Amino acid sequence: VSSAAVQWSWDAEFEEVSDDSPEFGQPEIPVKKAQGFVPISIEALQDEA
Amino acid sequence: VSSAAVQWSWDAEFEEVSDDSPEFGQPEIPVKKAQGFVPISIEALQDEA
Repeated sequence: VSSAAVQWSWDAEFEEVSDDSPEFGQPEIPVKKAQGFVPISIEALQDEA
Repeated sequence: VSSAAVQWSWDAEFEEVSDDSPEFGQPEIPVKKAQGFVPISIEALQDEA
């Protein structure tokens, strides 16, 4: 959730106020994945060191 | 022995990975020979100090 402040004002006596309702925003963060593969022969596993 | 790292990827769902087996190299250093020679005469070997 993201928002801001309320905007005041220097007013006089007997004067209406200004509508100061703030606004919002929703930041969104999708999640992604990465990959990596290594195939190897049976002979290599039991021969190489 | 030398080689390089393995490549990764950002993949979507249900996507086959690609084989990423690194390649390898064999650095080799041969050994060489240097020589020198100087002849002297018998009279020279007897006279000079």
